[PDB]
Amino acid sequence: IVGGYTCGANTVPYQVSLNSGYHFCGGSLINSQWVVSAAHCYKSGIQVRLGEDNINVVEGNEQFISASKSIVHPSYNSNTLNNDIMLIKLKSAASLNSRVASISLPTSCASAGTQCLISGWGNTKSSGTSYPDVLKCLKAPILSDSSCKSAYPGQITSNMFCAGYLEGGKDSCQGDSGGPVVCSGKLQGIVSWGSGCAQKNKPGVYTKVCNYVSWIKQTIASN
Amino acid sequence: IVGGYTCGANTVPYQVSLNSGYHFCGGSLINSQWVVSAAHCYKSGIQVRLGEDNINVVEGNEQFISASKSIVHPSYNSNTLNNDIMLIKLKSAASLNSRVASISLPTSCASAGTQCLISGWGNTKSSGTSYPDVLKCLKAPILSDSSCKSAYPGQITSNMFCAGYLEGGKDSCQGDSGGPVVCSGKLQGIVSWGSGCAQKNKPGVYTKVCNYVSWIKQTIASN
Amino acid sequence: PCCDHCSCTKSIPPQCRCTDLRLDSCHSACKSCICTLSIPAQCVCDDIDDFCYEPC
Ligand SMILES: [Ca+2]
Ligand SMILES: [Ca+2]
Ligand SMILES: [Cl-]
Ligand SMILES: [Cl-]
Ligand code: NA
Repeated sequence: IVGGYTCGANTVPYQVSLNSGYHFCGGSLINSQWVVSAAHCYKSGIQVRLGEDNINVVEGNEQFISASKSIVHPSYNSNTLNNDIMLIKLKSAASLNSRVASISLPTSCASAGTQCLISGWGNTKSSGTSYPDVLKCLKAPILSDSSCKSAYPGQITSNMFCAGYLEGGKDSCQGDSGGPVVCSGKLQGIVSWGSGCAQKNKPGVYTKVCNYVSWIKQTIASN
Repeated sequence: IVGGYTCGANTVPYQVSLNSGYHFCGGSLINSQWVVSAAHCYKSGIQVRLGEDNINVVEGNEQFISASKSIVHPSYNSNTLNNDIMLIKLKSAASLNSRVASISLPTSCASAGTQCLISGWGNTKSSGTSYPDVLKCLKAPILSDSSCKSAYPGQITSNMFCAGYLEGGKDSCQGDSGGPVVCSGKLQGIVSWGSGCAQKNKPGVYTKVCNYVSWIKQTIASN
Repeated sequence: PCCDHCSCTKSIPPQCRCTDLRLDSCHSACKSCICTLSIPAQCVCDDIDDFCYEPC
């Protein structure tokens, strides 16, 4: 997260860290046994870490649960990043409390201009490299589909939306992938891709979650 | 056209050569005033050359008509080559005869396995460069959507289809772009793109014309 | 600046694009670089040239 702020310990109780020896992506807890992340974050041997603030210090509220199964979307396009969504099932159900809580799936898509909360442990610098240890937060509006395609001509699909500021300065960055974009208490976006971080005319692109509620519900009900 | 044969003079009376000082693309005559080509073939100062066989000798059946207007498809994507179709209006109506005739638009989309005729003045070598002067023809079947996407994972849209042979040896090549793919007397495809020419598991990709009959009809009716 | 999967249009000149996915792919030999925000990042170059680079 570039140009954001420190969330505060466990103020984003649905934010999870995906660990394979190190934090490589974020994720969103949707129930006690399932996490939503980005399909491009897929790798074997994922450990889901819930209740995290400082990812480098055990602070007493963490839950480390190994993944039993990862399910990349059946139409995930690694060339264009279309359908960049992945489901992760936990080997054991997490203990839902105040610091570990699920986030609701959307019943309707969000409109342009809606303020959303983007969080993650990604790089905090637009030019350089500095990785935080506590969770960083960012309030960013959803940009119109027209301006999103205007920023990335020929690369935006109906399953992606842009969020942030065309003047740059505030954006998600390397390490934030798979993380949540929550608008009005609903998980509307997944940190997907971009061109650099916090660059002018290069806002972050996010997986449009509201187009996958049907596939998410049926998949977890059968797995 | 690689691995094809000499069509014979004016045996493809809808085949067009697009000239801007030289042959750079092909096209298909759909009525006396309109030519269908590929959107990536767009350039200014197009001259439409009908009735051509040998494109370097005036043989007595040609008609050279300047383009009055070019209309790239409103959703053409130069990055993904989706909606790679373009309409070219002739400055004056061509006189239709046996050697200059229009090709019918499709009423329904062609199915996989249908043998089609592909023609053009493109390169005839898969590893090398030798451009012919008379028109070359190639009979090639339409490949299934699955095998087309299998050849180019993450790049075949619903507006494209593959045609040719997965073993290679027969394909379209540089210079055939915008040219016709005619199946059962209907213009079903436009020579679009590929990975090399006549390569194993790299068949030619073509614009699925049947998804554009509505746009083609309304555009020429209002231009 | 190699490239293993090169797709070109069949025009004169051809319009070619490299579809390689690399963990850096953001050379100065790439004008438009697109990366995922993961660790490592998966980057693609959507530049359009009239040629294809040698393989890797
Ligand atoms: Ca911790
Ligand atoms: Ca001639
Ligand atoms: Cl070629
Ligand atoms: Cl339209
Ligand atoms: Na006319």
